[PDB]
Order: sequence, then structure tokens, then C-alpha cells
Amino acid sequence: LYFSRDAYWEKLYVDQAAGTPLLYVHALRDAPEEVPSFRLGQHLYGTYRTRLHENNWIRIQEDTGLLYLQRSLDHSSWEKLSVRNRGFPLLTVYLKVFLSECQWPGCARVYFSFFNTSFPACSSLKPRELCFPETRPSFRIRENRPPGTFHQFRLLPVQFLCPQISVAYRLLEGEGLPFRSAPDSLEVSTRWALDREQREKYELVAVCTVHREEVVMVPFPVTVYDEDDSAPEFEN
Amino acid sequence: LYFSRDAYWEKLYVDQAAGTPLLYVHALRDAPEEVPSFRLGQHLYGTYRTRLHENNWIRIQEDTGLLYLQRSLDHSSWEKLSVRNRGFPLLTVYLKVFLSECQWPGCARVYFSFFNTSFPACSSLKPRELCFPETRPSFRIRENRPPGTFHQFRLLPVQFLCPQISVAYRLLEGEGLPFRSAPDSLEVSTRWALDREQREKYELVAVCTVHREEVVMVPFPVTVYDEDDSAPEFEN
Repeated sequence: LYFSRDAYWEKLYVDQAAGTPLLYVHALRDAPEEVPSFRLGQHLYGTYRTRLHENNWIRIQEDTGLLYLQRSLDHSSWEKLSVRNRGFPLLTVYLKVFLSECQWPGCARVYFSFFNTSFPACSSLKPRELCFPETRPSFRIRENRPPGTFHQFRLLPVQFLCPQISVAYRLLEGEGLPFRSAPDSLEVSTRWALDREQREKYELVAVCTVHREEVVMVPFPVTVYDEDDSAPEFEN
Repeated sequence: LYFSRDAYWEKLYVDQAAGTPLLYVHALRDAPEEVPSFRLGQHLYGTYRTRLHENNWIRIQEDTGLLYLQRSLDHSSWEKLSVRNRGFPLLTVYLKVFLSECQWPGCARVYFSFFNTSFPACSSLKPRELCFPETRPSFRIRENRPPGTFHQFRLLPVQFLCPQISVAYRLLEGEGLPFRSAPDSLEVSTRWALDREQREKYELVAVCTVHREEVVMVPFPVTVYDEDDSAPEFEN
């Protein structure tokens, strides 16, 4: 089994409610019977991999790969983490996610940009921030390995705190291609095994419709990996 | 052998001359006859450990642990690195430094904050920026292992580009303590083996005198490690 990304990212605010869902990770199969079992590392990490504190706040669903807040992060929580960050401003905190050192394919790092404020007002959010993470993701899919779900598009803290904003997604430029994003689906999956001899790189278009409708589009890149090698491929 | 820090940091600018010296790393001994031999990883890394490019610019002196620019980083160099950073703004780039996955005690990560400008005018620099890195370092020294040099204070790009600014350093609060920073020395060393049963943590004061004299002081923390365990200790 391997993650379809080496790194994930979202934002965390002061005083987000226990019960906020954060994002999903995804593991694809190396053999047909493989089933992921997700678990978190024990600690939260800050600047230059500083070990900050035991993670008392974030949990993952072992079967489905959903990360969520088990306990709210209040002002004091963020202070405990800040003071352990070796003098650097606390800008980012991350966790490790194992699927059965933290390195792809067996471990993903989930990064959260900390914002010292409340989650913003719903009405303040522009379509780009409602639709996709701040930097669009790219994906890793091994040739000649079984197809499966490798992404989910909806921003979970936005769907949770702003449930009155409707958001929908589709792909462009995937016709004839192995990718499925079905009507009303927030998931993206492959349809058949990939093969680097046919295509090494895909670049689809992800399209988000918010609401009066407004649309935002971003590239959707997928690199086809070797069945076996662990080394990251360059991305351009 | 082990590094006396897990992470190092400095700044890099556009168009710094080939031949700029950057900083030293230091490896202390686990047994009396051990001698480090330093080598760099093959690549430069950017945000969330993105593998950016082969490192064509920075070299290290294998015996002494001096990192320096073998080739200037011009506007185009920084563009090659930026475009490989997976859509994230290029703020930090790092290298791995092996002494015989990159994890203490055998591997240190050296981080450079990239500033898209020329190195600043010498006359613009305040004493704090002339004296110490932006976030002060802290050190790791194993109990019951041989003493040795574990830090060097002078900021090498500043000494190189601003040689008309005199800078000197000493410690306070080390009397009776195992630390030596000698008159006119820019190095700090231990004098005898440490022992966690006597002291687990030291917090000295590093004092820099610039030039008319102005002085800046910063804490100088040292954590005493187990002779054997690799796990980072929390720092407060």
C-alpha cells in the first residue's frame, strides 16, 4: 500500500470546535487484497522538525483516513506548542500518518498552517479559498497496481462551519483517461491500472462551482510512479 | 560521532558571489579516536521536503565542516528551484549533511531562508543581525562522551561581505562549568565529559560585541543527551 500524496496540508485556527473534520488521507494498493489501517505518530512537530508535544488534539479514523479534532485547540494549547518550538515563530505544525522516519510511500506528513485568529466569517471567504487548498495538490499513482480512490475535494472545515455555502466539483480533460470524478461525487478515483509506457504524467483540470454561481479552476497533476521505487519524482 | 545540532540555518540572497562562506557544522565523538568526514546529500529540498534539484551550488569541506558557495546563485538559479517547489512560494531550501532519511545524530539538515534581493548594505545591519542567527541555536552534547568543539559564533556571510565591522564573542555564567570560549576565540568547546546525573540542561549567555561598541546578548542552551538514545529531547 502507498499514500497517493507524500504531504497534505490544511489550516487550524484558535478555538475550532472539538469535532471539526480536517481532511482525508488516501492509500492505494500494491496488491488486490491490501487494506489500509491508518494511525498517527505520537507527537506534533513544528519548525525544522522540532518535536513539540504529544498530540492531544487530532485523531484519525483508522479505516477511512479521516483526520478530525478530538479536542479544541484553544489559546493555551497553541501557547504550549509555541513555547516548545525552539524560539521560532509557530507557523506550521505537522503530524505523521502511517498506513500499516516519515517518508513516502508508507508514511505521509500532514501539515497545518496555524492562524492566530478565529476561523474567518463565512461571508468573507472568496471562491478560491472555499474550493481548494491554498496550494493545489498533486498525486502519486504506481503503474501496474490496482485502481482506487485517491483524493477527496471538499474542504472539510469549510463544509462544517459554512454549511450554507454549496460547493461542487468535476474534472475537465479526462475523456479516454483513467480518472473518474462522478456526478455529485467529491472523490476522484482511477478506473484501471496505469502504465508509464503509455503516460508518465497526467495534468487534468479540477473545477469547483460555488453557490449566483462562481467557478474556480486549478490544475490537477498526477505522476505515474514505478511499481517499486520509493524515490520522489521531480515535479514541474 | 553525532552532530551537536540536528538543524542549522542561515540566509541566502540573489547573486551572492561564488566563494561566500556560509557556516560550519560540528560533530562530537562517541569514542576517542572518531574523526568526522562530512558530505552533503545530492539534492536541495524546498517546502514540505519537496526534492527540488541536484545541488549545483553549495559544497562542504569534508574535514572541517565548512559549507560555502562553490557557484553563485543568480536569478535563474532561484527560478529553477522555485519552479520545482510544487506551487509553494520558495521561502526555505535545505540540504542534508552526513558525518560518516536525515535524522540526528548521524545527519543534520542545514536550512537557508531565501531572500529575493541582494545581500543588504553593511551599514543597514543592526547589531542583533550582525551577531547571531535570527533564531538563536541550542546544542546537543551526550553525557560520558569525549569533550570537543561544538559551535562557532561568527556569521560567515557577514564577516565576508562586511569585513570592516569587527565582531567578538564571549560567554557569561559558565564559571565552574564545562564550557570554554577563549579570549579572541570564535569557537565554543566542552572541557570534560558531561554527566546527566550532575546537570541535564545548561543555559549560558552568549555575548556579542560589535565595533562605538554595542553589545547583544542571547541565551546559549545545551541539553545533555543519553550516551545512546537518538530521540530528540523537548526544549522549553
